[PDB]
Amino acid sequence: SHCQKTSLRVNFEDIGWDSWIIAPKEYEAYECKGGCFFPLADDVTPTKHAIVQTLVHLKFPTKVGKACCVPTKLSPISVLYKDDMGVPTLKYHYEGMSVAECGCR
Amino acid sequence: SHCQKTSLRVNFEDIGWDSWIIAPKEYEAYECKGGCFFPLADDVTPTKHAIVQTLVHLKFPTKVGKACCVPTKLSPISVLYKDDMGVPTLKYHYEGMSVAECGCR
Ligand SMILES: [Cl-]
Ligand SMILES: [Cl-]
Ligand SMILES: [Cl-]
Ligand SMILES: [Cl-]
Ligand SMILES: [Cl-]
Ligand SMILES: [Cl-]
Ligand SMILES: [Cl-]
Ligand SMILES: [Cl-]
Ligand SMILES: [Cl-]
Ligand SMILES: [Cl-]
Ligand code: NA
Ligand code: NA
Ligand code: NA
Ligand code: NA
Ligand code: NA
Ligand code: NA
Ligand code: NA
Ligand code: NA
Repeated sequence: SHCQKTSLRVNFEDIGWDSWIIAPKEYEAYECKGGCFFPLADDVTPTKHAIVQTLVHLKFPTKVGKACCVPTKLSPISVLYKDDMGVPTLKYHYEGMSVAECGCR
Repeated sequence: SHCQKTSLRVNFEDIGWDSWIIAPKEYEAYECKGGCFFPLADDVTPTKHAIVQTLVHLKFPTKVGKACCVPTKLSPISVLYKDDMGVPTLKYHYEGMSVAECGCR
C-alpha cells in the first residue's frame, strides 16, 4: 500500500474550465496515492531528503511532517480550446496534465 | 501561509546514521511546508496537474486529496563517512540532502 499511480477521471466542467475547453469533456489525469513510510518498495525511487524526513518524522511525529506521494513525471494531453478570438483551436501537447510516475518527495 | 522552505535541523544520530557518518553531527536539511490552496502565490510554480487536483479536491474533498508542498529541487552536502574498510572518507557532493526550492505538486 505504498506510493503509486491510481486512477483519477477529471471532468472539465466540474473544475470550471468548460469556458475555455470545448473538448474532451473528461480526461484521465491519474493521481499519486499511498504512504512513504519504511520499509519502501523497490520502485518508489525516493530522494535522500524524503528518506531523511521520513526518519525525522518517525522520531518526532508532532514537529515534522511526513514525506509525500506526489507525481514525479507528467505527460501532456490534447485539448480543443476556443482562443481569445473564439475559434476552436487544437493544443496538441498541453503539458503537465497526466501523471506518468509517482514518487515520495 | 502558502508552500515555502522552512528550517529543519537534522541530527544524524537521531535518525540512526551515526554508524556510517562521522561528521557533521547535524546539518540543515530544510523542509517544504504550507498549503497548495487557491489563490496561489506568484512563486509557487505549480504544475498543471497540481492545479487540476486542487480544483477536484475542492469540489470532492472526500474522494480526492490535495496537492502537496514538497521539495522541487535539492542541493548536496559534504559528509565524512567511514567506508567499508573503516577509514574516514570525504564525500564532497552527497546529493539530494537539502531543499533548494519548494513547490506544489
Ligand atoms: Cl527501506
Ligand atoms: Cl536524491
Ligand atoms: Cl502543442
Ligand atoms: Cl509530436
Ligand atoms: Cl502546454
Ligand atoms: Cl491563483
Ligand atoms: Cl506543468
Ligand atoms: Cl562528491
Ligand atoms: Cl565542485
Ligand atoms: Cl550522492
Ligand atoms: Na471532476
Ligand atoms: Na468525474
Ligand atoms: Na514529537
Ligand atoms: Na505525436
Ligand atoms: Na534530528
Ligand atoms: Na535537532
Ligand atoms: Na466529496
Ligand atoms: Na566546489
